[PDB]
Amino acid sequence: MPFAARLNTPMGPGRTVVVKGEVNANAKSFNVDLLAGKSKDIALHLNPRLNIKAFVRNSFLQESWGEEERNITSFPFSPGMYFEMIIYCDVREFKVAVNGVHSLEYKHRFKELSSIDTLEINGDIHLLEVR
Repeated sequence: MPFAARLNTPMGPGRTVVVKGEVNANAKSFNVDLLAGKSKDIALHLNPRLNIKAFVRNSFLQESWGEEERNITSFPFSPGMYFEMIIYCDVREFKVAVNGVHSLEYKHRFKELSSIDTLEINGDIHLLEVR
């Protein structure tokens, strides 16, 4: 990696993106982005930060970053360990779970969900599976 691939089916109410992998032993950060490849908009930007232990997420829309959402109930990533991330897309929001526990919801900023057709993953991670 960096991993950058086409979603074989674009996002919509009820669509899923599953990330399985291993956060590096000496990791500091990694990113999984849900892109609208046509305008280069990042509708969903999940950025777990191992060093400060914060799950950051934002949207990069019209060449400009929005307001940041950090609110978590627990930090589900730990260096040297395997994680599974399920990203579920609902009508009004994304729902993200990590390792069988609910992590966060994220209201849709990029409203035209069918235009989200790209997945990008980079950072201090070892990618096992994208589904």
